Amino acid sequence: WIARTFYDGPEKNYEKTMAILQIEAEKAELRLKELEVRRLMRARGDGPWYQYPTIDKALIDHSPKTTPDN
Amino acid sequence: AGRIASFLKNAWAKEPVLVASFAIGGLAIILPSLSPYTNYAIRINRATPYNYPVPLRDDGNMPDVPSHPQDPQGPSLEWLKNL
Ligand SMILES: CCCCCCCCCCCCCCCCC[C@@H](O)O[C@H](CO[C@H](O)CCCCCCCCCCCCCCC)COP(=O)(O)OCC[N+](C)(C)C
Ligand SMILES: CCCCCCCC/C=C\CCCCCCCC(=O)O[C@H](COC(=O)CCCCCCC/C=C/CCCCCCCC)COP(=O)(O)OCCN
Repeated sequence: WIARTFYDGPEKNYEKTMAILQIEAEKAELRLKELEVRRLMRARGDGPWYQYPTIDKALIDHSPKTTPDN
Repeated sequence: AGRIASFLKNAWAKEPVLVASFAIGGLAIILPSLSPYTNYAIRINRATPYNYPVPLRDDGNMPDVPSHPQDPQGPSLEWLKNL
């Protein structure tokens, strides 16, 4: 009676644990991957991250400048 | 109406210098936006050649660009002579 009215079967807890373990394992591997990706982008600068501004080339004036040699 | 004229008349007495200064400053602020010769001053400034006019390499597609200074096309300064 106690088992019937207060508790559930073992399969429920077993499969809930399986799902929880999957979630945590993927989170751990994602954390490692993100750390490595951040390190690579900060070192190489070719990624979307750690992009530091440079001078906009639309500011340059391309006209004759009173002297032939610029 | 009456109050403003009374104020201006009271200022023109015992304070004529301030009245004159404010009138002259307001005229300086207002008149240039109404004068027709301000655009003439702008045109005169744009017509003063400080730099060498660098020629364009011709490609056969500029009817409006002269080949010689004597050629009719190009900006003219007859209006400036007229002034
Ligand atoms: C001879 C008898 C021998 C056995 C004695 C049994 C004693 C029972 C009282 C002790 C209870 C222990 C604590 C249990 C708390 C948790 C129970 C909880 O899990 O059950 C919930 C229900 O909780 C109960 O309603 C709590 C009962 C609280 C009262 C206990 C008895 C004493 C109450 C005294 C009140 C006095 C008031 C003043 C009177 C004047 C519903 O659970 P649920 O999450 O759906 O479960 C899903 C699985 N299902 C679907 C199979 C169920
Ligand atoms: C919007 C244009 C502005 C630019 C033009 C002005 C350039 C320079 C003028 C401004 C300089 C600063 C002015 C500071 C004003 C001080 C006023 C003041 O408090 O002094 C009064 C003196 O004068 C006054 O009463 C206050 C101002 C009264 C009104 C003055 C003229 C207001 C506008 C008049 C002209 C309006 C527009 C022109 C129309 C003219 C008519 C054709 C008190 O005298 P005290 O020295 O303190 O002596 C105390 C003991 N008696």
